[PDB]
Amino acid sequence: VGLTTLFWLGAIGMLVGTLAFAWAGRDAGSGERRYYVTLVGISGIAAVAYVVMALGVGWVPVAERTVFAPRYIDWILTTPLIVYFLGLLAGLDSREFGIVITLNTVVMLAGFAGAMVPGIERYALFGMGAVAFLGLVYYLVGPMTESASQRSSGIKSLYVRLRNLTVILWAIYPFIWLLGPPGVALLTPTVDVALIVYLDLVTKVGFGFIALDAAATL
Ligand SMILES: *C\C=C(C)/C=C/C=C(C)/C=C/C1=C(C)CCCC1(C)C
Ligand SMILES: [Cl-]
Repeated sequence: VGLTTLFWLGAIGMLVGTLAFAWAGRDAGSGERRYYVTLVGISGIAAVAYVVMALGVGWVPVAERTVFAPRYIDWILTTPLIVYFLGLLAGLDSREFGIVITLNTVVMLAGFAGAMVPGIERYALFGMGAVAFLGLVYYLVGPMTESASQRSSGIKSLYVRLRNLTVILWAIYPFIWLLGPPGVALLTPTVDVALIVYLDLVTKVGFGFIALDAAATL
């Protein structure tokens, strides 16, 4: 198994998700459509990013390592969509959406910049993102959860189900970044990539399938 192969698997998984979310969003009421559209964009962007990486593009040499730029472009665009999805589910008002979306962006921009910096100062960027991520988790389990408590029993359950999925799995990315090439480079690129592809598919497509499951029921 090689990087190219892992990237293709990522692209295929994202493509299957995209097609299923677009298809499932065939009917979609005049207000429940925004959810499906977010799911299609999320997995859609990731698919492209992966095909691009698969086609060997965006492999940027930094110091003595490689940085998959497409991966970060993907995250910078898709993570805010996920937050937006949870915000819609939790029923947030513009103000709260703003705070969570900016914290998210700080996390992603910081991780991207840190990866691109060859020197040791890069850990200072990683720290920024990590700190911003804590604030994000705070809003997900506190203020956003409280807000979701105002929605019906089932919507509240879906929100909690997706919230846990997101919080637990997102908390793992930083550890892989730190042990992978960007950090101490303990884990090899292939191992780093294999792990991240699994994580990307679950936090994106699995996340979408759990949502579809809930929708069907209700
Ligand atoms: C494609 C889907 C997802 C959910 C991608 C998520 C990426 C992260 C949660 C990345 C997080 C980072 C953190 C929390 C700390 C600083 C360094 C990272 C950018 C790797
Ligand atoms: Cl990388």
